Amino acid sequence: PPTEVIVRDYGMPHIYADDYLFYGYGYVVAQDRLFQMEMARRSTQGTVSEVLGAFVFDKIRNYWPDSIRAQIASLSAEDKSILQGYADGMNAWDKVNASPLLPQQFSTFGFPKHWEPFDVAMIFVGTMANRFSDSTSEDNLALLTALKDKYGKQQGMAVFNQLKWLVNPSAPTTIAARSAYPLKTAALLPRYDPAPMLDRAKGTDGALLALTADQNRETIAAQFAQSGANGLAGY
Amino acid sequence: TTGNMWVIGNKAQDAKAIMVNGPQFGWYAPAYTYGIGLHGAGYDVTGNTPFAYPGLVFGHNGISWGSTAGFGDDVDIFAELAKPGYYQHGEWVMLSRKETIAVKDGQPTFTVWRTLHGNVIKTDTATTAYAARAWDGKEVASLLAWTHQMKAKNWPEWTQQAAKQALTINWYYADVNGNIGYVHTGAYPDRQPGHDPRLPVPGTGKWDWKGLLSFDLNPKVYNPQSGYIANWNNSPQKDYPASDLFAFLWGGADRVTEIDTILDKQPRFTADQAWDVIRQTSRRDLNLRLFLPALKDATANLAENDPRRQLVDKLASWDGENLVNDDGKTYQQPGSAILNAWLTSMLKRTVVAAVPAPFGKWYSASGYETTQDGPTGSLNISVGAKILYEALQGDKSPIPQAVDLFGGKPQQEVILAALDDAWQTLSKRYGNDVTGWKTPAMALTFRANNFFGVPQAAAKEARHQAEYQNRGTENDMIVFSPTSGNRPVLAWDVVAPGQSGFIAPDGKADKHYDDQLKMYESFGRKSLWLTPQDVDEHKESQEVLQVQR
Ligand SMILES: [Ca+2]
Repeated sequence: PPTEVIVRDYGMPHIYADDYLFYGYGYVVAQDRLFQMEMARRSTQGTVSEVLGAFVFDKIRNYWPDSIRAQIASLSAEDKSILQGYADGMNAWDKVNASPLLPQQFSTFGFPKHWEPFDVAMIFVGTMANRFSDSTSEDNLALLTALKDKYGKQQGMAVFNQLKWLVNPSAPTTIAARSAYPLKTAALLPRYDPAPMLDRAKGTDGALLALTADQNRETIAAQFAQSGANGLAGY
Repeated sequence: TTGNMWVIGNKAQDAKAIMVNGPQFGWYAPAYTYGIGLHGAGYDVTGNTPFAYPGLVFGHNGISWGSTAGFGDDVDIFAELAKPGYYQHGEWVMLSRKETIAVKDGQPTFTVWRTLHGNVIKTDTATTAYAARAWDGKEVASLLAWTHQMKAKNWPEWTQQAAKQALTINWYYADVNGNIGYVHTGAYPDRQPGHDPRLPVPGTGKWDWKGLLSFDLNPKVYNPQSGYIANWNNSPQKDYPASDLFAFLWGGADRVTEIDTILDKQPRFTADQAWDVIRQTSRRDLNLRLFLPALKDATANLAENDPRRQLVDKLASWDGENLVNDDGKTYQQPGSAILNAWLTSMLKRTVVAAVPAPFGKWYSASGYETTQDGPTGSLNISVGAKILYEALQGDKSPIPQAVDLFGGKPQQEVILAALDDAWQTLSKRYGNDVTGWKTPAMALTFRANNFFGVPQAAAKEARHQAEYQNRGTENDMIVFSPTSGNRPVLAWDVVAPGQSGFIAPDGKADKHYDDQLKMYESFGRKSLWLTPQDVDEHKESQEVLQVQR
């Protein structure tokens, strides 16, 4: 039958279908991770405080959803089927709402709803793109401003190059040097008189702390000072 | 969001290729990644993928692939303004949307501003508005790129999907015939000459990006002569400039050497020895190799009864691997505690001293200190340590020492001063006999909160593991054309705590809520099945839906 679509192994599902395959995917995910996936949807879209109250973090809303809407709208029918099917798969597993199958966590936390292709896309874009491919601290200008106020304009900029070097030819590289990278304005900038990196804090369990703006800054400072890029305030 | 990989082509034993991937996004409950197999409609894949993306960030289709964090500068900040909501680009041009936030037990509003360069991060009124991602407008395409590459059966069909992937991500390639590859993928901006990428630029017109650098410029290698491709978020390639993140550097001090030194100690690797690297790197102290020459010769002239030498002799007699004792709360050797002390003192005297307060807090970290629940992600050489390392190298470093970190004094004097600090603080804590020192071992946790700090499970569901291990959130291995057996490809992985996160209203946990959690701790692994026989032969359940449409 053409309309037919699941086998499981340690619990790992395998999906069999002959076309909109991702419905199977969406289905098994909503069985295994419905709560985790719902709280990724709220996190990537900044709706966490709708159910959790300390998270007004929500102000995530670091992107332009109409861009992503429009990208989805201009997809080929086949590309769109991935997103449409995954969403419909998730929605079908309606069964939780018919027989609350409801993960305990929903009860504990006190609220699931259906999905769209946007939500699905947003799970990727909220994580891989808006979070992990978006690493900047150009915090750098505040460091530069202070460096110049201590050493002077010229020597400040020389010390900035000592701490955040532009390139370093002694660095180990995955591609051995035997190809190389062929591509081989700071004095036009105003002053930056608190570094934004201080307005990002999480506790030891990894939860958001709900501190005051002052306190938060003091905390971020304190833990970065202790643990660095690989600590609670790292990146 | 960091993480490691070693693909092995000439270097494989009893196979044609071995891909071992270990992405590091932190440890969570339920597991960060999700196992899935997809069969039909063009696909024929098995693997595991973060947040159950339609695309399998780690898998194989009978070629294999994986990813680490690229960390390229694909984002720049345009410094745009007391005509509100207008910016000058010789003319006064902002886009705004209004957002209201619903709140459960409280009261509901703000605006977000976008320029032609992008979203406005911050407005400094005393001066300016800062707003640019090389990948803007290509996010969904990047998703569908990760999906379509699953259907690729050779290097060309693969790379043309890599070139549609716009985010800064290392991709990796291996295939049945022993071919391996690497593409530091991503969209990147074609900048004006003079554009310093570490700092904002004016957004008045003259500094706009020209467009995007060609995919021809994205670092690539295919069947390199070393017979392998190793990475732990290090430089893809010579003269390749890093992301502008102040805490991020590609210097002479790099943890990927710890991988490289292993992959050169012997001519070939079995699938077992390749997997055994996760163990080795996991427990490897990352700073001993960097600073031990300097400590060795700074104390060469001291007597043995001198604590500062005693410490260094202890480090000199250490193989640089941390193993936790049976009590489960201490390390067999005090090496890391020693180096943590020394390194902390050294940074306080050098890099930090040279930086105006409060910015010295950016360079204070020795890269060891962590809270009770253990590290949030991987462990690395810290930005302070790396800078210090360049200064310890002196004229062997290509980096110009604008300010001397050693304050006119010789290295050996500052080194010895920090050892004296280290000894004072360590002799107070664990006492005056070094051979009795029981230093705290680092623990590991599967936090109930996702990386955003938002809960994805009940506080109770957090799982503990006595031994922190510097390794992938998950680990997967693919082995191609194994000499023994009937299968062309053999795959393994480990999704701890388990595949399921389900707890029934009565609080009954699913069978597969926790069954990989001891497996992870012991460097074990389960098999990944691809073929319809293998799948059916190991079926535990089977459901058939009719989907209309
Ligand atoms: Ca930049």
